Amino acid sequence: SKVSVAPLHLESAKEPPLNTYKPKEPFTATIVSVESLVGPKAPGETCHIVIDHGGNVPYWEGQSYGVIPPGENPKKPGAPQNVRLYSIASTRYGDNFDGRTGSLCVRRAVYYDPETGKEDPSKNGVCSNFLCNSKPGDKIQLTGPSGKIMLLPEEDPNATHIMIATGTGVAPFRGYLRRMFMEDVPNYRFGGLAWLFLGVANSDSLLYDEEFTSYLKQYPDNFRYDKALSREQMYVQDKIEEYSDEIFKLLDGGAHIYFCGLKGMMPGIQDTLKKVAERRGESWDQKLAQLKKNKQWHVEVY
Ligand SMILES: Cc1cc2nc3c(=O)[nH]c(=O)nc-3n(C[C@H](O)[C@H](O)[C@H](O)COP(=O)(O)OP(=O)(O)OC[C@H]3O[C@@H](n4cnc5c(N)ncnc54)[C@H](O)[C@@H]3O)c2cc1C
Ligand code: NA
Repeated sequence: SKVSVAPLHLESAKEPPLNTYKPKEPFTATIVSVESLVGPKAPGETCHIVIDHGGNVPYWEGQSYGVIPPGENPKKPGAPQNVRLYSIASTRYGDNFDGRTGSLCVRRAVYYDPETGKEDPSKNGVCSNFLCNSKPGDKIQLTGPSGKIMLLPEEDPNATHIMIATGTGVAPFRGYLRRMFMEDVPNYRFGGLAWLFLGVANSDSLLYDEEFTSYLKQYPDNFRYDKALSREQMYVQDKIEEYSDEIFKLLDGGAHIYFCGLKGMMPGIQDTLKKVAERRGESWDQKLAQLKKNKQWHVEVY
């Protein structure tokens, strides 16, 4: 049942690519598809964008692409816009299983007057709206890839990976999980435990839910999946708390734990972890220092 992927030479590099393309000479990639991931009751749109890089901008799971949106830099006359980074949401083979495309999971940044709700196109986020407004055949200026914080540690194919996402923070984990479960990668046969926790606003805001639910049926002994709906139920930290003893035992046994999404997710998580630890009679500060020393703690928030 795993999906054949090509070309297998993408497994041969011993280090991830970094800064293959730079802002002064980006790679001009082409949009394959853009689709909304969310339903009518979601508070805003999050879209899935598939980009054809032609095999010219390969990457490893957990890396980011840069995108240079069109127009002048408003702060620097006659200069290009600054790069915006996006976590790649695909495996290195991409959604067409061919090594030619990568995907992004992009939240539209829209401004609303806090009193009146009135819009202002000069205040929306440039790159996120550029991307979600894109159509097949459109060109995008791609840079990178960049980043190493979120590379998947593969030395132990039986490791445990606890993945904590809010919103678009799911992106690297979609790539991890396809590599672990979906794709036929003969040199990486995952036999550990992957546990995804996802916090979103409501059921219509869920991202890739059918995919993750399918892994529960395909790999019941290797995958777990828990959701938190803040407006319906509940934050992701409340779900960690529900499983606190299991999680703390996995951490003590060597599990990796990952956090990705908007940085506002982290204070509540740190508060919860401190309280859980205290109830167990442990110091969260001591435990976190040990997790960081042991290279178990991975955070990419923005
Ligand atoms: C490592 C990394 C990974 C990331 N991964 C993702 C990802 O997977 N998905 C994702 O969606 N994002 C991700 N981001 C965030 C992304 O890089 C962008 O910051 C985000 O998309 C907003 O960029 P933008 O160009 O749309 O908005 P910008 O044009 O940069 O505007 C920034 C914000 O300012 C607001 N604003 C602009 N004008 C005003 C004004 N006058 N008054 C009030 N508000 C105003 C905009 O509405 C917006 O909210 C990631 C960031 C990092 C660093
Ligand atoms: Na949905």
